[PDB]
Amino acid sequence: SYVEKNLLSSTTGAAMVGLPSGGNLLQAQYFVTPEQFGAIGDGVTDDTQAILKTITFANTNNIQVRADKNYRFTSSIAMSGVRWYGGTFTGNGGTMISTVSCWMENVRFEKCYVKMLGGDCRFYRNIFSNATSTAAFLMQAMTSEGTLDFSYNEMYGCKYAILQQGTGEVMTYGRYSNNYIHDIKGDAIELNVVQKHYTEGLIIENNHIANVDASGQGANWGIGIGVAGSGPYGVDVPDSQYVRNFSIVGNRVYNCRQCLHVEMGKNFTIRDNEVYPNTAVSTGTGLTTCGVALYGCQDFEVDGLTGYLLNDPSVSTRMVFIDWGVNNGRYAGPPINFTIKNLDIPESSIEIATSGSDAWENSTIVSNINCNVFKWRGLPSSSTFNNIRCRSIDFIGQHGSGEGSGGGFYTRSQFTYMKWVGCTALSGDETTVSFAKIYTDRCDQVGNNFGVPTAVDGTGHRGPVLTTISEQYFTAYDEFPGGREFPTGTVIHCASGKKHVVTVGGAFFSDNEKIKATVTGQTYLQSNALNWASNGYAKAAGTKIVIPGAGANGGDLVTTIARATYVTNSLYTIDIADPIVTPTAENTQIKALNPVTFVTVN
Amino acid sequence: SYVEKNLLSSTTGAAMVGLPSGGNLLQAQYFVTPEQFGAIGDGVTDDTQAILKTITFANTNNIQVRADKNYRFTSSIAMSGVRWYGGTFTGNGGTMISTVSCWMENVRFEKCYVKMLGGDCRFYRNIFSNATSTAAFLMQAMTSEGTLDFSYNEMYGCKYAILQQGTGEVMTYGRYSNNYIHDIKGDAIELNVVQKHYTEGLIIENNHIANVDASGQGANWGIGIGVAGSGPYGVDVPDSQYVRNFSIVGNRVYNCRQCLHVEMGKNFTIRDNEVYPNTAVSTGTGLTTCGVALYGCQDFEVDGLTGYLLNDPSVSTRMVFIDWGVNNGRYAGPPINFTIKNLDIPESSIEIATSGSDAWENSTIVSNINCNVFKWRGLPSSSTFNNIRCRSIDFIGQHGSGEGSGGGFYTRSQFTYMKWVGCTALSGDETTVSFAKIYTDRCDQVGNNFGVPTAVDGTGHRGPVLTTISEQYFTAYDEFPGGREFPTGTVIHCASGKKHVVTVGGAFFSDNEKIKATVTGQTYLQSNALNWASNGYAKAAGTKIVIPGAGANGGDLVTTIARATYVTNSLYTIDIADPIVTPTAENTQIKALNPVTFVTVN
Amino acid sequence: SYVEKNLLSSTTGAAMVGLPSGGNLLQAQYFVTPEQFGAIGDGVTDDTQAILKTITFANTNNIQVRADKNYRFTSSIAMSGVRWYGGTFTGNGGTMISTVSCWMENVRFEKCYVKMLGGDCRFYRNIFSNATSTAAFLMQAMTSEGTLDFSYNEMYGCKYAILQQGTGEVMTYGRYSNNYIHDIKGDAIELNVVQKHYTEGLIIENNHIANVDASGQGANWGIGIGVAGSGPYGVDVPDSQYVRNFSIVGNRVYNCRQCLHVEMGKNFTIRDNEVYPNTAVSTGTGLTTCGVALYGCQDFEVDGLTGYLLNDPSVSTRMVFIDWGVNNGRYAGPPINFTIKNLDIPESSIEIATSGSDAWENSTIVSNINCNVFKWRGLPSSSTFNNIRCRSIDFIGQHGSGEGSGGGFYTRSQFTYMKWVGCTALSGDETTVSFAKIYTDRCDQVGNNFGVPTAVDGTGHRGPVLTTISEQYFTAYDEFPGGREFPTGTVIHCASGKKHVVTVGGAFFSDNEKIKATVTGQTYLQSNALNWASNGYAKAAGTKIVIPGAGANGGDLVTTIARATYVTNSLYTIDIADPIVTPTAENTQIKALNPVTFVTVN
Ligand SMILES: [Cl-]
Ligand SMILES: [Cl-]
Ligand SMILES: [Cl-]
Ligand SMILES: [Cl-]
Ligand SMILES: [Cl-]
Ligand SMILES: [Cl-]
Ligand SMILES: [Cl-]
Ligand SMILES: [Sr+2]
Ligand SMILES: [Sr+2]
Ligand SMILES: [Sr+2]
Ligand SMILES: [Sr+2]
Ligand SMILES: [Sr+2]
Ligand SMILES: [Sr+2]
Ligand SMILES: [Sr+2]
Ligand SMILES: [Sr+2]
Ligand SMILES: [Sr+2]
Ligand SMILES: [Sr+2]
Ligand SMILES: [Sr+2]
Ligand SMILES: [Sr+2]
Ligand SMILES: [Sr+2]
Ligand SMILES: [Sr+2]
Ligand SMILES: [Sr+2]
Ligand SMILES: [Sr+2]
Ligand SMILES: [Sr+2]
Ligand SMILES: [Sr+2]
Ligand SMILES: [Sr+2]
Repeated sequence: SYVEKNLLSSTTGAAMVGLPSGGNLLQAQYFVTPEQFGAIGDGVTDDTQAILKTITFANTNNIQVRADKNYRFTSSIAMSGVRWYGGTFTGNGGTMISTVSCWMENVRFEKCYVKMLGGDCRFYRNIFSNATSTAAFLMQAMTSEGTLDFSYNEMYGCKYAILQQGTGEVMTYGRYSNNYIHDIKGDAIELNVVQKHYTEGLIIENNHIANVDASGQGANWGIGIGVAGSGPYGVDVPDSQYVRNFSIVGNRVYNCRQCLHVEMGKNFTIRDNEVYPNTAVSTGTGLTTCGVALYGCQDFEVDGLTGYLLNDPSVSTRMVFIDWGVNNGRYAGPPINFTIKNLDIPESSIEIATSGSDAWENSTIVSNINCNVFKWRGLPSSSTFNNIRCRSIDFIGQHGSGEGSGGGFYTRSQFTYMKWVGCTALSGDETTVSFAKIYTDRCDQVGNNFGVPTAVDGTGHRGPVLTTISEQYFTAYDEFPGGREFPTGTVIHCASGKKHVVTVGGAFFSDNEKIKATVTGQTYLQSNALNWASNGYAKAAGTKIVIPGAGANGGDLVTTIARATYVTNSLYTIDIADPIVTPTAENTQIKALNPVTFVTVN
Repeated sequence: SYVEKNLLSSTTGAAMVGLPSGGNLLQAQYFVTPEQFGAIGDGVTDDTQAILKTITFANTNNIQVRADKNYRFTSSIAMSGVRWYGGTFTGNGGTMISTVSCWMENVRFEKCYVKMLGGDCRFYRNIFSNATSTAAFLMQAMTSEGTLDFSYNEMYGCKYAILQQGTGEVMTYGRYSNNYIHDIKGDAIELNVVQKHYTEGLIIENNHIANVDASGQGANWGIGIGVAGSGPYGVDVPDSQYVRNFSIVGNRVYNCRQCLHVEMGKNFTIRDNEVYPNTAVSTGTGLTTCGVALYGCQDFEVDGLTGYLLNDPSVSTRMVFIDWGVNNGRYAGPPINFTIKNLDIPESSIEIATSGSDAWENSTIVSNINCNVFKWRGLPSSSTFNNIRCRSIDFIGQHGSGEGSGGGFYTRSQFTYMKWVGCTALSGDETTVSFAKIYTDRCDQVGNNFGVPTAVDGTGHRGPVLTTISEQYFTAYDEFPGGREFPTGTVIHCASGKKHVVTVGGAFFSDNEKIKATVTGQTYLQSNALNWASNGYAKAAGTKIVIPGAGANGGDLVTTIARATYVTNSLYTIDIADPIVTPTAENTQIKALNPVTFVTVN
Repeated sequence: SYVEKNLLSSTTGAAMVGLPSGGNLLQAQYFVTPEQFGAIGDGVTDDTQAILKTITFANTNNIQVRADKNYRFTSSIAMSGVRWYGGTFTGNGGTMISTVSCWMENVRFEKCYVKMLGGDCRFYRNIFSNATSTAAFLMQAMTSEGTLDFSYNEMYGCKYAILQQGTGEVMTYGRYSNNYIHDIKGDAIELNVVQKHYTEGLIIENNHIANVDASGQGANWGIGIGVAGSGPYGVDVPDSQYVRNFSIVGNRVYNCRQCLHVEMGKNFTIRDNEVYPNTAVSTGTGLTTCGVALYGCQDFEVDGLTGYLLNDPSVSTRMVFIDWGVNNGRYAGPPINFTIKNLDIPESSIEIATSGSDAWENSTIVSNINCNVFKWRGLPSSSTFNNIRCRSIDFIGQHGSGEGSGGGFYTRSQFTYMKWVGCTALSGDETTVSFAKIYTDRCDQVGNNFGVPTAVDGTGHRGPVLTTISEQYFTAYDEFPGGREFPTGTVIHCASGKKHVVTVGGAFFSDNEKIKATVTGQTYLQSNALNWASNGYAKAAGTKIVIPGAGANGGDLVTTIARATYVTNSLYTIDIADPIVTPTAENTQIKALNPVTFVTVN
């Protein structure tokens, strides 16, 4: 009639306790807890053996674990098939918990790390804090094929946060999404030599990363998000060496030396990421500071990039860096077949080194850019440049040895195509472009604020020599419009029916031009002879001019007209973009940097 | 040998009950519940004191709370460090629960609100229903710095859903993602005067908002998603006044008066949002109806917008509104250094007011647009317009007082650049554009279906006067092609070697043109003299013409040719875009709106 | 003084057991479990009646269910208002669980399916495995209006994964996000005849789908993501027949016959999806292999597509397929008012069939494309084509019967506009385009590597006959530049003031051209007469030429110059793109495919 103590305390004693359902308390045990196997959970007492017994019971009986205290442990723990919800694991700093086919939510991994060994693992709403192991979440030498969803976790205070080394059985599919990774000393997400993995997709999306500083650490530590296939680099190496079909989308990477990195990737997309590189972090690791660094990649797109560098522009403005690989220091594996678009990074610069050959196609597309320096090396079989707004262009087509990565390695004698449409090189009043070695068979160019010169690599080798006419103008008057630079081939049609054809691109300044005396520091010039408010002796802003003897130590000053003709103090006046250095005397001549030659028909 | 009642009912009595693990029931208590502290949970009985005792025990012993009933409470509850899973809190309407460093999942907050006071707070899969407080989730006067993940929650029936006021300690990082907010009477997500916050990122992403109607509420209530820095507005005010580096991405805002709002923002992106504004909601609050409203912002991008307004187009079609700020009613802080792209809103209109000066750069980019009215005021130092498809253009460059926000405030005498490439202004058969006060030093334009006129602000002030030749044509015949509008400077090259140069843009209609009598309502005209199927007397659709006396009260009818020459009833025939109003008699003349002048060479 | 067994085992017996809080164990029962109602949970014993009793108790008492074992069940179970966390349900293969207003997390549905009947249902972090029912998650004939969040679930081994049939009460809002669906035999996400649904939004986002193979299954089985309104198709059918305002964003669809499908959709966006179609799966179901298939849709955008087909290109390269609908085999419902952009699919092809009329507007925009074949049928009222990089163009404007879907059905006599800007048709050395029946009133074209011919549909019907001059060149020399194709109307301006006007587009090859003998397989030609390294007898790569008698069976060989003039073996040499077939003897002539005619002025 009464309850016996030894029956109530037995392993079936809970069956003696009724519940509102009409069932009993034994039927309510849908979980176990570590404390039932001897765990103290005070974060100090060594609970390793209790955790091991909990895992064995959970595995043996296929029952989930619930926990809420803090289990100090001091040697490796191996979990397989476990569902674990809640609690904190506290290691010695870098103590390992391995997982095969485990599902873990709401857990904190303090001063320890998880190593995934395979199966379908799922990690949601966990915290990985203060690991002193190489990585806080490691995939390495998996013993069975895996899939992974690693989402809505927070990671901080560690070295590497997420690290994969591709040796062993493959991860066939993985999603790394919506994680918050911050204040770390290695890489945030690094998937290294994983070319055999992710046949059914690698997606790294909407992760928020902040403060990645590997200063004092080893070589190449400190990347934000990195994905790497396997060398050797080379234009014709097998597809199987590359990591393929992956996507890096919607991530935010703040205060990191090299925010996004791919090497030996193929058929991938880097889409709509926001990056803030900083030269001041990860000092000594050898990484090129930038937002996106791609080495030896093929068949890829970069679409959508915002941000700027946190350091002063005098240290670096490099944001996009696309380069050849290197095998034992020798350039190899030019980037080919790629599309770069929607880079809204006006403070920051783009540096691309590519190539082109008769032995393989390389088609490049660059579109919808807003950047600082646009620097380019290499001459693809076809290259298009559309709606690029930049502050300067530094461009060599078939670059040679000493002119950038892989210079001199490949040439293309067959049909080579280029297009420039709707681009703008402008920094205030200055149009600053440099083009060379563009050995094209056809180059379409229209709508730009500059001309693109093309060149011939041996007589006859690019067909008949032609100059594209990119500018034509109508004037109501007959005199040649003064003070304005026109490219070679420009045609001016007059209302009278006369026509001017520019045979040497440049601007017209009369031989009778005279200016007033100038003093050091002056940024305006005034006419002492000609009517600068006439069309024939006009002065257009943006035109490059030379003021004899006004530069350093009586050299010639090359500058740009900053403001077109105006009258002040009863004198025709222009502003210049650079100050007088050496004073000049009354009735000095000004002239064009590039003096025009034209012929007039009728 | 038997179990004593007073031992079993003691605080350690559960240790007497064995479980299958070999442990005991005391070791299975990984949580507490409010009912253990006296809560009834019937949604009616006042459970405030029980909740307070639960929170104290959870804090004191660092133990999570589990709950599943409905706890009525009637005064403020303050939580710190709590993990709470499940249950409903029911207040009096606007009763407060404050949280510092709390983690809450699967909770319903009914007729109450949560105020975050700091720490790392995390809110997932909760419901915030029927709050009558100002906000359902409030961040205000935090006492410690915070981070927030507020994701996959549902909010409805309230006034403001999410509201931050920036006074107090800062939120260093926050993610507001994948929430569902609907049927509210204030703003859905409003982060106000938060310029000091979010140094490590503000991300508002993939939220779905529906039915925001603040009718009858106070001024500026009813914004969908709003972010605000601090005034005063001004082009040169310190960066520290602006909310910076944030992103508003992938959100859907349906049936809201002003879907997305930023003021005093800098270095931000508004990307891939879908918006359905409605003039009929939030009546009386003073908000400008639109999808995106930006005031006094700098260094920003709007990229990717879809949707349309739910009201009739006769009320409004305004979708994108980018404007100066106002300080005590005076315009201040022009939007500068911005990029607007990928707006696929063909029914809806864009209104932008900007500026340009010698004292600072302003570079604007507008690209890849599909809209209704394109309305623009202001003359940046550089502005590019590319692949804009619109139904009309309403454009003033250096707008003066009375021509829009900040008109007359700033001018730029230095080099001013503009580009129009590949744009289309078309509404059926009509090309409707208006441009004025474009005081540019250089304007590149190509590939448009209209010409852009530029102007001179004082003789000589923009260099030699030139007309860009945007159209050249070849004809196999010598006669000037009739009935088609050509801009000034157009060149026609004939197979014979003759050339025509258009010195006054317009179309050719012979002085001998005669039409048949017309009646009111007629939308075709027929020739009574000339062969409209000849090239010299041709009739091109899209050309603007004048029919003397055919308009209202015998005024001239200005219309557009809707269909080029065809024969019906044995007569040359064209269609017109507007009906005859006043009948016209046989042998009335038709003429161009803009009569051409050209010269012929040879 | 002692505990009585019958009191402890009663429904209030738990109140006798004290807990650390000072409360009792009865107050800790925040849930029930199925085992408390007789469930065995061994995956074999029939637990149907126990599950039913659990659901009744949970409903009656409004209490959540916790579970962790495996409940075999054998007939339908109906849940309403239930919160269920954990456990596995195992059916007979296709046993049904219906849900109204249910919330389910961490559940596995094995060999069974869930049918949603309405209310606010929420499904997170579940597994749907090995269903043999038609669908694993079904929405059909709902009895109350619903909303759905179906997110972070995994589904595999089934026929259809997610299926909606729109009969019954409507889903007003649904989010299907971040699911992982793989290895299935029906569609992954199919929402069929849902035009009345989703008034407040349908969002299908960030789902990862792999291996959809409906081989041997019924007609149209095997779509990845499909959304369908209701027929009949037609340009003027009511808006209420269409599914509207939905979005398909950020999804990945791998190894599926037709990855994304819409029919009878309006005002929708298909944005930033990654697709890998495969002709080898879903054999026999009648689906057109492609990444995006749209039928009879209006007012839509496709923006952002990457991927390629997994089969060999010789089977198919079709990636984007936009077509008319069909009513009982008759074409109906042309796609109108659409924007296609940012397709980075260089290996794969685009096929679009549209139309244009006087009775309705159709404005199309195609921009920023990188594709293989660009195939187009139809003549909209306005169409723009910008920055399209392709390997060939197959284009008919006003296509007739036998020239594609709906050929001959509609024509537009009113103003018809077209624009081609900045496009490139190039495959190595070949520019391969075909255009016909472009009956435009105005066509702006600039910056392309090809000319677009326009046509006249009756004398006078498109205004005066004009040829747009797309290319003008300057030469320092007077002789006509040889060996290079120039379109009709091209103007060459010489430094001397002479001018050449091309009256018949083509290339110049002198009548005195002679080549050395050739043998079968040869891919170079050598001069036996003229100096190919002169400008007048030059040889430009990309130019099409004819070698008499060198083709199959002594026919003429039409080929392309692959490499411009070079000297080897002391002979002027060019390479050709196709090998000699029939040998040719010494002093055979080579000529242009398209011989130029030009006139010289002066
Ligand atoms: Cl190489
Ligand atoms: Cl560096
Ligand atoms: Cl101001
Ligand atoms: Cl309004
Ligand atoms: Cl139809
Ligand atoms: Cl097929
Ligand atoms: Cl001429
Ligand atoms: Sr598997
Ligand atoms: Sr698998
Ligand atoms: Sr911090
Ligand atoms: Sr290859
Ligand atoms: Sr690709
Ligand atoms: Sr300067
Ligand atoms: Sr912190
Ligand atoms: Sr922090
Ligand atoms: Sr509703
Ligand atoms: Sr500034
Ligand atoms: Sr920016
Ligand atoms: Sr009309
Ligand atoms: Sr409802
Ligand atoms: Sr509703
Ligand atoms: Sr598999
Ligand atoms: Sr319609
Ligand atoms: Sr639309
Ligand atoms: Sr985009
Ligand atoms: Sr070939």
